[PDB]
Amino acid sequence: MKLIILDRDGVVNQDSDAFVKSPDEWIALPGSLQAIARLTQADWTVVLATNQSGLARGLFDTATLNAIHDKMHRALAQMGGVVDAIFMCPHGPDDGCACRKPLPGMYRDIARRYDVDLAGVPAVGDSLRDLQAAAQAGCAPWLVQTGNGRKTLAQGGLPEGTRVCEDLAAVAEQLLQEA
Ligand SMILES: [Mg+2]
Ligand SMILES: [Mg+2]
Ligand SMILES: [Zn+2]
Repeated sequence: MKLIILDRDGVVNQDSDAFVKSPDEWIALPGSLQAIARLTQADWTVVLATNQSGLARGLFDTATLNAIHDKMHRALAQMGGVVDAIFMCPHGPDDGCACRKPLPGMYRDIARRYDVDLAGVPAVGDSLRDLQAAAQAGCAPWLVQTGNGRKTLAQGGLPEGTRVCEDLAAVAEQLLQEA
């Protein structure tokens, strides 16, 4: 198999200062859905690992979150792309869970789901906590410049060997060039 793990806000869809709280607030970033479609057609398994503290904060309920992902799924499907699974942390910053990035919980759950070693698995994020979670779990971190990515890059302290791309479309192009 060829696994790739993606953060959601700031990588697939536009981040929001106010949280993404409804389907209308979920807006794909240019090229991101097409990027997923390319990887899908090249036989990659694409999985999300996303912090969704909006649930713990009571900003929206699981029905609404499922509707957001339904919107994503439909948009991707028409392009021939598929997200195989969504791993998500519903907790807030001080809720003491195992799954909130930068903890590696979700990445560990993904490894268990597919029964794989995460060595060399690309994990794409826009925030330092994405890179740290992925690196701790054994992945190869990739940082995009959408979302929080420019700030993350500027602040440094990235895991050694983190690769930097302008957006998810550029990441997919690089993976497929180097295939
Ligand atoms: Mg993000
Ligand atoms: Mg672009
Ligand atoms: Zn959690």
